Amino acid sequence: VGKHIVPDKPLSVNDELMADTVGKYEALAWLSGGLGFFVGLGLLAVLNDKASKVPFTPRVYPYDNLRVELGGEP
Amino acid sequence: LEHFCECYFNLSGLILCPVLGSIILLFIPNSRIRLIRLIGLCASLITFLYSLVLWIQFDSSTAKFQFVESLRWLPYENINFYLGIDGISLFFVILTTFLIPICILVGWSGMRSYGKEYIIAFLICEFLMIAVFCMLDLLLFYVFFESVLIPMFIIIGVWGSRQRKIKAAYQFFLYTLLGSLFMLLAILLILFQTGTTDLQILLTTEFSERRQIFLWIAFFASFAVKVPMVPVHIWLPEAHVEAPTAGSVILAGILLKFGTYGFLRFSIPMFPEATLCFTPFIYTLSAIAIIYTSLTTLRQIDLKKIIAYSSVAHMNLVTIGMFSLNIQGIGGSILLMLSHGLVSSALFLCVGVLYDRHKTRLVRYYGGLVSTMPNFSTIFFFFTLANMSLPGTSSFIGEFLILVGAFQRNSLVATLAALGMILGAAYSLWLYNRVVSGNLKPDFLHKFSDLNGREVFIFIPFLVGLVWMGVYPKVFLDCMHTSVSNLVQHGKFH
Amino acid sequence: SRWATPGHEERPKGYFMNRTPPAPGQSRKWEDWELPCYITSFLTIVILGVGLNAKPDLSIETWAHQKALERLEMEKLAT
Amino acid sequence: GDFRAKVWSMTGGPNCRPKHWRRNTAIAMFGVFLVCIPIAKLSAKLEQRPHMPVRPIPSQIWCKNFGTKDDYEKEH
Amino acid sequence: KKMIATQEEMSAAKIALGSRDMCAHLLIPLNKCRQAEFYLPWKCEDERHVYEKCEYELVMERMLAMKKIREEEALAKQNK
Amino acid sequence: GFIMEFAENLVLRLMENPEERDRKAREHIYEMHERCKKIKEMWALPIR
Amino acid sequence: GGGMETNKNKFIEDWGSARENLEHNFRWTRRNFALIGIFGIALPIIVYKGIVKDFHMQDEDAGRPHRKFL
Amino acid sequence: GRKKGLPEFEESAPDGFDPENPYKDPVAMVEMREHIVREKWIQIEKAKILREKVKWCYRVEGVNHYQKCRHLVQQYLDSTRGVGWGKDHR
Ligand SMILES: CCCCCCCCCCCCCCCCCCCC(=O)O[C@H](COC(=O)CCCCCCCCCCCCCC)COP(=O)(O)OCCN
Repeated sequence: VGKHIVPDKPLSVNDELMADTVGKYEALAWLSGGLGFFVGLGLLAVLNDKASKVPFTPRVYPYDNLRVELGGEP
Repeated sequence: LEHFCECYFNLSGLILCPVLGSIILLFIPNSRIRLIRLIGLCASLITFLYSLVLWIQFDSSTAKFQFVESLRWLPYENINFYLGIDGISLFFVILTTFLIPICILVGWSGMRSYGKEYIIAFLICEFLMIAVFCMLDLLLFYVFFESVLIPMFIIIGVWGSRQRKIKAAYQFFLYTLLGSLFMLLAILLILFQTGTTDLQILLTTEFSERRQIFLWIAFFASFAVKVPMVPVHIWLPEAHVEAPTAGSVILAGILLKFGTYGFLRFSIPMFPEATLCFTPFIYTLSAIAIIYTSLTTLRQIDLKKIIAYSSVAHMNLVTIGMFSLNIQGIGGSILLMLSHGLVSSALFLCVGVLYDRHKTRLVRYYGGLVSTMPNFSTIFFFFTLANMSLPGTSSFIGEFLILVGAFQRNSLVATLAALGMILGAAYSLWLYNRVVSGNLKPDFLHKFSDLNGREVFIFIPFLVGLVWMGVYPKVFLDCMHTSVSNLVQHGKFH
Repeated sequence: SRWATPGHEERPKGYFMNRTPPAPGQSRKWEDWELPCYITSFLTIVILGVGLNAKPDLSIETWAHQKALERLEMEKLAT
Repeated sequence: GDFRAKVWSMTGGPNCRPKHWRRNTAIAMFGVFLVCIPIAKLSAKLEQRPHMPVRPIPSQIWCKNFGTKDDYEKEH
Repeated sequence: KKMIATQEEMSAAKIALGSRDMCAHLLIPLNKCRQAEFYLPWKCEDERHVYEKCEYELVMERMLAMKKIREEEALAKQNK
Repeated sequence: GFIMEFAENLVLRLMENPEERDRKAREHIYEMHERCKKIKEMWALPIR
Repeated sequence: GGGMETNKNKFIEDWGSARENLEHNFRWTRRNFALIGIFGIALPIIVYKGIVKDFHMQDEDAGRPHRKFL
Repeated sequence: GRKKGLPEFEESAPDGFDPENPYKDPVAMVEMREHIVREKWIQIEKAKILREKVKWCYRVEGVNHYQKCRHLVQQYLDSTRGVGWGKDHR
């Protein structure tokens, strides 16, 4: 807006293309820890084996579990 | 055998039109600038209307060649040459005839200094390129393709902007001539077997799997230079940037299509077994070209250099489509060839509009142009969207049909080719926003003019064609299906 | 007040295609390219819009569709 | 600003206040309605309603494609 | 609890396949009323209550069945 | 009279006769497959 | 003040011309050898082997021998 | 001039083509290629007609489509295996 800066020094090669307090690999490590939280929660859910404590038997539909209505051989 | 066609409008008269224009212009004094301008423009427009008529009389049910007519070189009649089109070459004739008047119109303002030589060169180019697209003979395809080198050389060298045009013209001529000589070698090897160069006969002869391998390589050496395929693509940025605006339009919109036309017209049907054997090779080369060239495009700082690199990625997608060897693949390859010929030409025209006023190609000088040139900004945005294959535009049809064709053969090649959707968006939007968006920089540019009437009119048919192919590609695909189907089936009988 | 008090632009800002208007009562002078290009555009519209809709439908799809119908009929009615 | 008053655009540029904007708005509304008439006719012609509605519906006044797809075996 | 609604009735009423259970003979009147009343929640209250009681009983029977199986898992464990 | 019926008739008059177009196509091949032998005999003529 | 032509900046033009003449700077260094070996030979070979395997995996999925190539 | 009407072709495969040696009668070879292309388009047009049946059965039968469309779905999927020039050879 105000006054675009007109260069007075030689431009670098990568000037067409040119997050402040944390480092690069440190940020990668923090984010990896954050995702390892999700991994640990998934492993905990595996260890929980909630599927083995379901409090009802599986549903059973009539007419041979709706075989014909689901596209089976009539 | 005289194969003279019944139709009144035929191919020979469409060949003769720009020739007669050039002869007439040879003799008119350079002082009569208005007469020269009008005569050239009218010859080109009449040729365009003639090609449109040729589209109406076209029969979209046959796999044969149409309007076939013959052309008799010696009284011995051993060597007699044929012209004819089909559903793969028709729209390329139309595109050539359409682009040439655009080229004459782009240089309308500077014609007082351009002279009649500019119009004569472009008319000669038109005659040679229409001939090339209309030839049913390998040897005349060769002769008419090499001939365009002379006027193209002159066009780049004389009316290019700066002294880099020297190197650009040298490289264009030498690369193209090397490829052409390779394909001459292939033509002679074929002739030694068959005793002929007539395309129709070669479509009905059987080549050994071994003889096919060698002949395919010798065709590939021309065509890959023409496409261009990596790593013989480096002549293209130099030549397409240093050329004048209309020269760039002809180079990108027509001349680039000759390699893919050669692949469609001679290599795939004449040597189907070699075509099968080389398919992984072609897939690899094209996928490497798309990724690497798109990423190079991302880091270019010159307007014309960005638009020129974009064409390498688009043509290698075309090659993937045509070597998929099915309806989606070949249909999409042809449609993308035509759409690219419109879109890249319009983009070169936009950059030329900017260069004629400001005389710089460096992106950093521009910026904030939306506030001084809103009409140019809107048109530039539209063609930027078309270059990203936005659905609704013509390029999306060909792009998606090619991805369909590739996926049915090899899912990996389709996956590598679909990465272009991400990279082309990136560079196209970055270019547009650095040129048009932001603030003005008055220390570089402070005086502006939006498009005049001539420039708006020039853009109108490109917009109409892009939208028309984008929303209703049936008009084109209906005239092509029989030819495409017979190309896909050639060499097999089940 | 923006809805009840008329605007102030008696004439719009800018000139369409950046051409200054002709002197009052006069007409703009057409450049040499205008008439040939406009006549070509009109002829293009007429030729395509009439001939494309007037040309026979010869597409392989249309011929095969009619052929497919009659073969499904000939096989359905007969066994 | 200052130079933008000399810049022509289709959308009108900044702070666009055409003097006759009310009459122009009315003309635009009449144009949109006229354009909408053929669109409505084509839509009514093209609509396909395989199922009779539970209660009468407005589209039954103008659309005559209710309960026509029952013999889908003959579709082509 | 035996199946009352036939296959023909459930197809004619267009029941979502997952609601073709033992309680469908009550779903049919409930859905007829729901359609007639624009699916208003203060409407169809008797039909909805009857259908939901049926579904609740179905779930309760599958809960008691699972309660029986889980007390034989323990029988196996204490006899091993 | 009607524009389109005239246009139908005009476009059909412009077009190749499909029967004749497909028949000269057969004569070229039949004549070229059996005509491809004459010239190759001259290339085998001894220079001595 | 006068003209639509851009007022050139010497550093911007130096940057552009340096971009246009990069080939004069190539030295066969260690980094360049690695970059050409990885991206100019190895990666294309890996992609080619991927495409071919894709066809061979299709071939064995259809109960057919491996299609010969190249 | 083209007479008015749809294009006409021979119903039959050309007499003169030998599948053992197809590069023996060039004219018959070209005619056989065109005939095969036409036959392939007839199979594509058949699969497209069967697709219109499925489309409408789904739409008309709603939640009963699984049991009502079953035969149409089977017919369409059989016609689509080895159709045109897609993922199936012959
Ligand atoms: C499976 C292989 C397929 C074919 C590939 C090509 C052939 C294989 C590779 C050959 C390698 C030859 C030996 C190279 C290593 C030795 C290095 C010695 C030291 C050295 O730096 O010598 C340089 C020699 O470079 C040279 O002589 C350059 C070496 C040749 C490079 C070949 C590049 C191939 C194309 C790349 C891909 C293109 C397409 C990508 C899509 C010159 O050193 P200096 O001191 O002059 O340096 C400038 C300093 N001021």
